[PDB]
Amino acid sequence: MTEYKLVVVGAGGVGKSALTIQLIQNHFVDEYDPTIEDSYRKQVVIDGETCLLDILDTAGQEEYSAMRDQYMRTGEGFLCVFAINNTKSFEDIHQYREQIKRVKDSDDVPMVLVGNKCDLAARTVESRQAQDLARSYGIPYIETSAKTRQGVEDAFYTLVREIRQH
Ligand SMILES: Nc1nc2c(ncn2[C@@H]2O[C@H](COP(=O)(O)OP(=O)(O)NP(=O)(O)O)[C@@H](O)[C@H]2O)c(=O)[nH]1
Ligand SMILES: [Mg+2]
Repeated sequence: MTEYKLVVVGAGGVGKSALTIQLIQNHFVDEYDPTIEDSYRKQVVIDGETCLLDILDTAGQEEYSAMRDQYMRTGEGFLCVFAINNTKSFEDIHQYREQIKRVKDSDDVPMVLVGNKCDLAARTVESRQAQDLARSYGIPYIETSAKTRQGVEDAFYTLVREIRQH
């Protein structure tokens, strides 16, 4: 069946794993558990199309400066996640987008910008801010909460539809 190779990238601690686990297992993991490299495969029906989502959960930590290219090279779509309460993670977004363009030798690659942790009150990254950025990249912006599950499916299905239009 149709398969979609998705990759979730972004700074450590932003909630990459929590988003992915909400999707696949429907439940919030509120604990410290740094990722090295995790892979998830689930069968789903998106807009009537039966398909297999092959998801690669990456490590936010520096030291995996090498195995970064390898996964960015085979991935068809990327969820670039930052945390709305972490300015640094938001700024690092540019850096991840560039590595993806470099590795795939392409300016337009299926991508979605994801502002996670929208359930928190202490917001340091305004929404219009992220929206302008997304607008200049020519990509969609979606705020999520792996905590309450808001916008989680939205984020993933949208990425899929972007790959579909590519
Ligand atoms: N309040 C709130 N906390 C969240 C949310 N998403 C993740 N977290 C919390 O943030 C911490 C890190 O989340 P995790 O998913 O492990 O982050 P990561 O980006 O995958 N880290 P790493 O890159 O090291 O693998 C956890 O304690 C988790 O519960 C969210 O939407 N809201
Ligand atoms: Mg993780």
